[PDB]
Amino acid sequence: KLTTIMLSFDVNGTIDKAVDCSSDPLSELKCTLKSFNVSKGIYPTSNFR
Amino acid sequence: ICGDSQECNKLLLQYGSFCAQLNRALSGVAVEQDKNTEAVFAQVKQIYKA
Amino acid sequence: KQNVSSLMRGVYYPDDIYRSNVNVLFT
Ligand SMILES: *[C@@H]1O[C@H](CO)[C@@H](O)[C@H](O)[C@H]1NC(C)=O
Ligand SMILES: *[C@@H]1O[C@H](CO)[C@@H](O)[C@H](O)[C@H]1NC(C)=O
Repeated sequence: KLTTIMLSFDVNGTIDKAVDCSSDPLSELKCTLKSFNVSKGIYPTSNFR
Repeated sequence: ICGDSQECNKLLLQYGSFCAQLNRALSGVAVEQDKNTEAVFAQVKQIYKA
Repeated sequence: KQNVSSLMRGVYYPDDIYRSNVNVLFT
C-alpha cells in the first residue's frame, strides 16, 4: 500500500533501519524531526498518519 | 502550504530540512520565553503566605 | 491459514540510485 517511510543508509549503501511513519506516534516524530535519535522534550508533528 | 494535498506534500519532501529549521527555531523561541517568564518571576522559591 | 505480523519484514530499496550516510523520506 502507499505509505510514507523514512530510510537510513550507511557508508556501504546498505539500509540500516526503517521508520514507517504511518503506525506509531514515535515513528511520526522520527519522520517529522528528520532524525532517528530524538532528544527529550515535546515536539509538534506532521500529518503522516 | 499544502491543503492536505498529496502532490504538494510529495514536492515538499525535497524541502524537509527547511521546515525542520522552522519548527526547531520556533520551538526554541517558545522554550526561550518560557525561560524568560520563569526568570523574571520565579526568583524566590518559598511561596510565603499573606 | 492464519495471520502473522509483519515484524519489519517488508523494507526494500525504492530507488535504483545510490545513496550513502543520509536519511531520506519516501511516499
Ligand atoms: C562495509 O563493508 C566492510 C567490508 O569491506 C565492513 O568492514 C564495514 O564494517 C561495512 N560498513 C558498515 C557501516 O556496515
Ligand atoms: C486475520 O484476523 C482477522 C481478525 O483479526 C480475521 O477476520 C481473519 O480471518 C484472519 N485471517 C485469516 C487468513 O484467517
